[PDB]
Amino acid sequence: TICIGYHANNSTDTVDTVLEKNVTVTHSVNLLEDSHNGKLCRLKGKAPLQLGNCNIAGWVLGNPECESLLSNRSWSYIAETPNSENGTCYPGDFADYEELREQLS
Amino acid sequence: FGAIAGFIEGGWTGMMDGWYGYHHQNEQGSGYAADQKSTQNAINGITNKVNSVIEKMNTQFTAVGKEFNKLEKRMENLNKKVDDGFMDIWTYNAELLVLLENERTLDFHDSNVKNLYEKVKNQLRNNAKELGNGCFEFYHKCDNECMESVKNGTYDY
Amino acid sequence: FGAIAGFIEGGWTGMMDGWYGYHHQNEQGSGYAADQKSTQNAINGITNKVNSVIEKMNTQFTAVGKEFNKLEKRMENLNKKVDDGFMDIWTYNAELLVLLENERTLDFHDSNVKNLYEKVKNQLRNNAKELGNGCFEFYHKCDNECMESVKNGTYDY
Amino acid sequence: FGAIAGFIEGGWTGMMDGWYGYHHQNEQGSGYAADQKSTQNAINGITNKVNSVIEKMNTQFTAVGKEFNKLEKRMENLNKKVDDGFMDIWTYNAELLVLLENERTLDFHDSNVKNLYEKVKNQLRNNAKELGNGCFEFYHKCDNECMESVKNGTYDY
Amino acid sequence: DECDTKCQTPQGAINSSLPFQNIHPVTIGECPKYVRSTKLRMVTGLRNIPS
Ligand SMILES: *[C@@H]1O[C@H](CO)[C@@H](O[C@@H]2O[C@H](CO)[C@@H](O[C@@H]3O[C@H](CO)[C@@H](O)[C@H](O[C@H]4O[C@H](CO)[C@@H](O)[C@H](O)[C@@H]4O)[C@@H]3O)[C@H](O)[C@H]2NC(C)=O)[C@H](O)[C@H]1NC(C)=O
Ligand SMILES: *[C@@H]1O[C@H](CO)[C@@H](O[C@@H]2O[C@H](CO)[C@@H](O[C@@H]3O[C@H](CO)[C@@H](O)[C@H](O)[C@@H]3O)[C@H](O)[C@H]2NC(C)=O)[C@H](O)[C@H]1NC(C)=O
Repeated sequence: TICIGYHANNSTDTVDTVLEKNVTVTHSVNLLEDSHNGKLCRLKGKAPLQLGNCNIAGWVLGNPECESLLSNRSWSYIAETPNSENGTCYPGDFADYEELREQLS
Repeated sequence: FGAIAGFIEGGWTGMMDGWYGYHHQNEQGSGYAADQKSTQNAINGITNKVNSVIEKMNTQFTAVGKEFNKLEKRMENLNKKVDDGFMDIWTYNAELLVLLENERTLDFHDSNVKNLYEKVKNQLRNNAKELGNGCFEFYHKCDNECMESVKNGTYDY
Repeated sequence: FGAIAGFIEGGWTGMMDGWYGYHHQNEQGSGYAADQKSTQNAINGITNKVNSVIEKMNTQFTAVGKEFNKLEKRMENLNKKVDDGFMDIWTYNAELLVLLENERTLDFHDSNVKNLYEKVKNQLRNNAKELGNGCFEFYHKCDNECMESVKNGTYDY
Repeated sequence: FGAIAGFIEGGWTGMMDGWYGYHHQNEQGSGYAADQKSTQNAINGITNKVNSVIEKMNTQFTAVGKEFNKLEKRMENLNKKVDDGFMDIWTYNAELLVLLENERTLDFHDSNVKNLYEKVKNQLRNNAKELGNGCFEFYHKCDNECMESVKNGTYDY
Repeated sequence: DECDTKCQTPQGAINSSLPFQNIHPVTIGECPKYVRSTKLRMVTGLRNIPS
């Protein structure tokens, strides 16, 4: 005889269709970035400004718990930490705070 | 069509070389052959299709975050509304695009084998019993010199 | 294909049981039969398709309204722009999705009957005149014991 | 299907009147004929399809611009985010819609000629050698009075 | 870390070749659009039937 057929594999890959769910398939590719690398990386060739135990308020005012800037710097974004509480040690209101943060990013 | 998983039931595991082809029992090699055109035109088309779902989305530099003070709740909510809006649109349009174009891809293989099967039945005519399984009993069981020429689709009478 | 409203012209009103099947004139029951597989696989697929256009849209809690004072017209307009934007996107994408997937649904029935017709013609072979209407004149007008077995697609010579 | 650029290879330049039809060599006119129904139903359907990609987008009056002072950078960026968002959505959805519905349009012609070819082969039966090119050698080379009646699909035995 | 990316997210960076990501909605850079999805797998081949 002579037949005409197609390929089959030992692949476990399952996909969904509009007419039937969980169809097992020979070859597939992912469209969904599900994983991240867990590290702060450089953006546009620049490293972020890392404020540490300080926030922008504390850093730009010279809160004594903030590390002072040594050289001229560039940065592509600003990184704060969940425990960056050191801002205005003498209490009061910081005018247009959010605006300044956005403009310094 | 009804070629894939219709009258050609299941599939073959023995084709390490391609996606479509033939299985011949005559007087020699019982192996399988790939159709380097029926297949290398599909991969030329599928990789073209994935690469355009991937790369047709150009996206600019964007910092999504916005920070608002306690007397700016309205802005905060307007901003959240915009983020929820896009999320809802891209989530719905992506999930369905994947769903629909997957069926469009599985049909592509139906239309391909059905045309490859019709590339030999509309060529061999009444020189074989047209078994419904997707297979043809040969009247002069071609040797390996002839069978390798039906791949190119070339016969005589 | 050209099965539906092509060479099978109009349709039958006498099938209270299903969507696809047969009509036999032989020596007994002149009724219609449903193909409980050709049909119960379509409903398994269509209800699957509606339920995913419905349920693939998850949507969060959202209060769309925003209120602005007479010196906040810009915000008011930015907000209105966002609402008009979504309206335009969902209105256009929905109207077209309905339009396109309706044609994809009507084709589904063409590809189904054309395969059911080809499920018996590619099985009965030259034991009937293949009338273009979508109907076959039987050489040994099968009784009700045989005709009910062509439904399963089972013959002899 | 495999009709267009499959077994009917290339196409004909000689049809100033329509999109689909026939070429007959018998004993008289060597010209081409248009199928004023196979064609005037396609144009009724395509112009319907373009006119709905065009006109299903209703859009309101909108002034996209917004102006912000130097202490309103956040709003400025929120606004820019909204504009980039729509741009990204309409650019991606349009590019792909054009891409996909173009293939849906080229298939439409495959399914049309394949049904027109099957409108005469499923009608003439064994009164011609069914050449794989998409052409039929006539047993009683019909004159211009008969050939113009196969267009309507009308024969005898 | 001494890495470069096109897209940084609050828990880390992400490869931005894929058009959709579900890590976090509030990103910075040239990023995949955020979706609430969990699986978006697209077919390149056929269905396995080796019974
Ligand atoms: C930089 O940031 C650190 C924190 O990351 C910050 O240290 C914190 O200082 C505050 C205020 O000096 C401390 O809070 C006090 O803790 C003592 C106990 O040790 C309490 O008695 C204090 O009572 C006050 O608040 C009570 C209500 O909570 C009132 O009832 C009472 O009357 C007082 O007002 C107060 O809670 C806090 O413990 C530390 N945290 C740490 C981790 O050390 C530091 O001051 C910042 N420095 C600068 C320059 O910004
Ligand atoms: C601190 O300031 C000095 C200058 O005041 C910075 O030096 C600059 O370093 C960059 C690094 O690449 C140089 O950029 C390059 O410039 C050429 C043109 O000269 C451009 O074609 C390249 O594409 C690239 O951008 C820049 O020229 C240089 N400037 C000077 C005046 O030398 C230094 O980078 C600053 N420090 C930090 C940490 O940012």
